[PDB]
Amino acid sequence: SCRNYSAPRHGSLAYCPKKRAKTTKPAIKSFPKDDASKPVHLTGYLAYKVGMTHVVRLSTRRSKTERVLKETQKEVLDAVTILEVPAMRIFGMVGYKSTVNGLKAIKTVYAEHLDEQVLARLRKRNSRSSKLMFKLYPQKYENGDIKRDYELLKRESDVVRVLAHTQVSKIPSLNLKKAHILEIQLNGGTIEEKIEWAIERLEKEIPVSEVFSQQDLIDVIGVTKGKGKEGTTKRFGTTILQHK
Amino acid sequence: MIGKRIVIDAIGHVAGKLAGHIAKELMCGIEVVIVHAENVMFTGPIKRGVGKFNSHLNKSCSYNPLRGPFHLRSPSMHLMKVIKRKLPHRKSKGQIALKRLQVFDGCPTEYLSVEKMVCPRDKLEYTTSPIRKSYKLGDLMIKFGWKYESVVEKMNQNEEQFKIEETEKQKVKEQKIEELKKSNKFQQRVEEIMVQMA
Amino acid sequence: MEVIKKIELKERVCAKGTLYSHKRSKKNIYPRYSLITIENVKTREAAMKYVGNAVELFKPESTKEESIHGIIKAVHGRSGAVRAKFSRNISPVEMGSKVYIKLYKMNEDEI
Amino acid sequence: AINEYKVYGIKIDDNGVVGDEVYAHIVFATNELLAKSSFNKILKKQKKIKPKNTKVIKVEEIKEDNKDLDVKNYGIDYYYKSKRCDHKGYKEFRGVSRCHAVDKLLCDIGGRHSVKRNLIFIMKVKELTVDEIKKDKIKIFAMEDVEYPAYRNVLRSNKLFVSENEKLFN
Amino acid sequence: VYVYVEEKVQIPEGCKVEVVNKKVTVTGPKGTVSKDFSHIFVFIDIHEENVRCRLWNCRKQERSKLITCSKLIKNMIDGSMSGYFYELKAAYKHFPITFEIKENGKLLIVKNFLGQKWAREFKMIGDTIIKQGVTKDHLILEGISKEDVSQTAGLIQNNCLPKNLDRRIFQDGVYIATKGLIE
Amino acid sequence: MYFIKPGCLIKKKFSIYTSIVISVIDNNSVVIQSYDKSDNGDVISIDREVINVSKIVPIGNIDIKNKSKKEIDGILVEENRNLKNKDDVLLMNDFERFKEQLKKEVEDMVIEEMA
RNA sequence: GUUCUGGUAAGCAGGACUGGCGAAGAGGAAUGAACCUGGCACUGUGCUAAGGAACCCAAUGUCUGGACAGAGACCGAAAGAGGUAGGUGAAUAAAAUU
Repeated sequence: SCRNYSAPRHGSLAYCPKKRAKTTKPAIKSFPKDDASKPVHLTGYLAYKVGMTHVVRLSTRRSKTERVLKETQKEVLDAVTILEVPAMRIFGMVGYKSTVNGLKAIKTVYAEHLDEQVLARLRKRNSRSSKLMFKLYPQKYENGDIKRDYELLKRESDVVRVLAHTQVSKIPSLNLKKAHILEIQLNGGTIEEKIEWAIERLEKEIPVSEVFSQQDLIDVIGVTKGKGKEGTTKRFGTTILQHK
Repeated sequence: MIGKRIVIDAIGHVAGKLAGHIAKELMCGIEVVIVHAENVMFTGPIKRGVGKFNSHLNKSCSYNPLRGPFHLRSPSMHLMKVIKRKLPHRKSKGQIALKRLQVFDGCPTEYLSVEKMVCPRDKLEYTTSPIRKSYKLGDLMIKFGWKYESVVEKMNQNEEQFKIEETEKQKVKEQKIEELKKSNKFQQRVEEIMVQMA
Repeated sequence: MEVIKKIELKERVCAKGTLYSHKRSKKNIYPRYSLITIENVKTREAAMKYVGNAVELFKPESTKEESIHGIIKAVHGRSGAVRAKFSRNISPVEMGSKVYIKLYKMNEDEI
Repeated sequence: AINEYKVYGIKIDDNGVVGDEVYAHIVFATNELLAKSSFNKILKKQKKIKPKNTKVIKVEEIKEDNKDLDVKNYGIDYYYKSKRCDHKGYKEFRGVSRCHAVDKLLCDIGGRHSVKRNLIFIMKVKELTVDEIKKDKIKIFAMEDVEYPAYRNVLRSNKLFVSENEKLFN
Repeated sequence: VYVYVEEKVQIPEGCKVEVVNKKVTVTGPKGTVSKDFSHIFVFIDIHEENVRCRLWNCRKQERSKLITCSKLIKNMIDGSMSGYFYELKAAYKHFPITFEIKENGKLLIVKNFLGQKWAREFKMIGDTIIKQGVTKDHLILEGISKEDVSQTAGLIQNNCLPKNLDRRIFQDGVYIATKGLIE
Repeated sequence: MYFIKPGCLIKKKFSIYTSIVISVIDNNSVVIQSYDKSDNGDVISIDREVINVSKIVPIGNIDIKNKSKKEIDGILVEENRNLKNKDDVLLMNDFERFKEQLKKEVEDMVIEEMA
């Protein structure tokens, strides 16, 4: 038989199955469309959540059809979040090729000198290492392997991305000695221009002012607070049954 | 026979007719590679094809969609599933047979040089009347979310380059040898080697 | 290596065919007889000229016996396939395999 | 294939040759038994002699010559049984024999009206000259004015798979 | 079943025509047009200063397609010796319609239809160009291709009518007044 | 393109020798004079026959505006005089076949050194 | 299966005649107590039935007409127009047409 009265569903099926995220650090998985008509620029960055406060702003927004003569100005109180963004350092690049199975990576190329903070991500336990990690790679600069590598990237690639890490040693409250590593896409110009722009900047520091400015719209990707195992009343919002 | 391989150019064949011939070979031990899956032809208007495909997407497992049917959206994979159900795939003999088959949209670089076979009985211009409509599988599959059309257009342009280069490279050797072999300097040594084999 | 030589010797002198099924109806199988197709033989009239000829299945990876002998008994159907009998029953695992046709006749008792 | 036969027969009672008449019937059929069957059918419907009082004295086949396979025009008068009633009509055909003409009618009505061959009856077969032709269909072919090209392709070889660079059709 | 069907079109003094496969291409004073007949089963060729279509042993509905093919070819030839035109006329009982031509005659804007405050924008298909007529209420379209010209005119007529009003009281519109070849 | 009209020269399905069309019956059948040869001892035979058009391939035209059967037999025996059932390599004895093979095989060894 | 009586009917209730399943396997209708072929001790070689012959799956092709509807091969009524293939009977005709 049909149910007696109509009502909406509890919770959205767009988020089922609701399983736990695998690790706490997110990759940007989707990037805005490239346009060859513009200069070479970066498309993303990493940040740390500090906390919240509130502000008062002035406003003058009203219906275009509102017949009121006076240029009314009004105070509005708003809540805001603060994020800390120290400069990231560039340490390598990756090229990709388009196939019937999507984008696949061709080769990765690293800077001649790498920092202790970034090498620390490559080992599991910080305090127990022989530190023989990248010690043989610098020969590839002498041998011309680097110059052969750039040729292959420049010859056969559709998309180019840089590798950047964050300077965790500047934020002591994190209690963290391993940097976080992110792969960031370059839009604008041609493949050759993109590669030259990257090559000029390995080992250097890019400030956040390169990427974003005031009044801009941005997308924020993150992992939510954890709450453990929970019942249906809190997980999906269903009503509590009769008291007896 | 086990140990024989065959490469098929799929263009201009009617899908359900080629699939029957291919499936018989897989059961006899041949390894088959199909190339150009996006160019196979179906008969009738495209309008009818669209409705048959809509009725297929509607099918799903009621209690758990991750068990239910998987609706494949690539020309290569679609033609693979047409061949799959003309084999005994619920049993080991069919599962062995299936692993001998590969299907590609376009022509990959490892198969440009290899000589290629064709099936005259299944070509559209033999097996159907001229006065009725048809469509390509590549034309139907863009409407249900295939995303690699442009990648295949770029491949198709590399093939044309290779065809013109190889034909130009061949015609010169044909001319060279045929002009050479009329000469006395050639026809002399015929005798010089035969003196030692007669 | 004797196996590599024994193959080349056989390749130079025999016609080639493949094993594809036992004699069967829609429901039942008769594993005493097997069905073969021969390379370029494509009519029943063409196929009749092979009735009586010897056949051999050679299997080098075998630990027991390196080859099985048999004889072609009859034509089967209208497109040039044949029926044959061997000294032992052919396993379902051996379907799809290559068979050699030996260009001389033998008696049903010899196998 | 269809053939032409002529059957002859008399009446008998408890004693022989009870009438001095002999009856004849020309028929198109596949064999002699189908011919004899027709003779019995017509006798019982146009007279009233049932088989037990009949005897067939002769059956003969009728055959033409036409060593050069010359092509001729024929007109045929026929009827057939449908679900409603019996339908009469006339049609014209071309061929190398009366039997060749008759086999083409039987095929035609089966195609156009969904009738098995035993429900069709031939009344008359006549050979005609160019001035006699009534309907539109055959006149252009009779006046010798037709040429056309080939619409159907033809296979070159019996092999199932062939190399891409070979010639495939005709 | 028809035994034989033939249709013929004559190529005028200035014109030149070629046939590659089933694509037929035409050149002449006003420019070039081409059309592909690969979707019809027919045999097309050029013979003694004519374009010739043929079929043998065909059904009733196949010969209709042959004839249709022959009429389209004539329109291509005619359009190449002189182009076609279409004439539009604005009609109103209260609110005067006004027209703007932009982008060298590739864009038309309409304003004030039935007192509506929002504008409407229409784009010219293919070779076509839009021009002002004898009084402010008239527009003229001119082009090589009868298809492209007539399709454009139709789109304007079909959009510029009343909606959800009684059309025999509210008679305002933009109507196709005249059509033909240019002199 | 060729046409099916009296005097067209045709081949039949899976056959090497030419034959000729004599009369046209309807939009799908014709009367032909057909040539064939018994490989058992070179015994030829030519005879008339009714055939459907889906089994024949046109290749050319001749006159025969008016001729008798015996005349057209003459036309046909001249036309296909040059043709054969099989490549001679399969018909000759073993030693002759090997002698013919050597010529080709030696010629390659020359060309591969000379090129 | 062929027929009959009661009932709007029913895989409903109740009779008559000739074979079945009960107490009947085997091959075929994808599957099915009763339908098609056809009645069983135990082996070996040949041949046919019913039903099949692109592929699943042992064996498949040919000729002539129809038919375009995500139709049909599996499938509902009284009532009907449209498209196309043919028959017969009326006209008119300075190609034909109704």
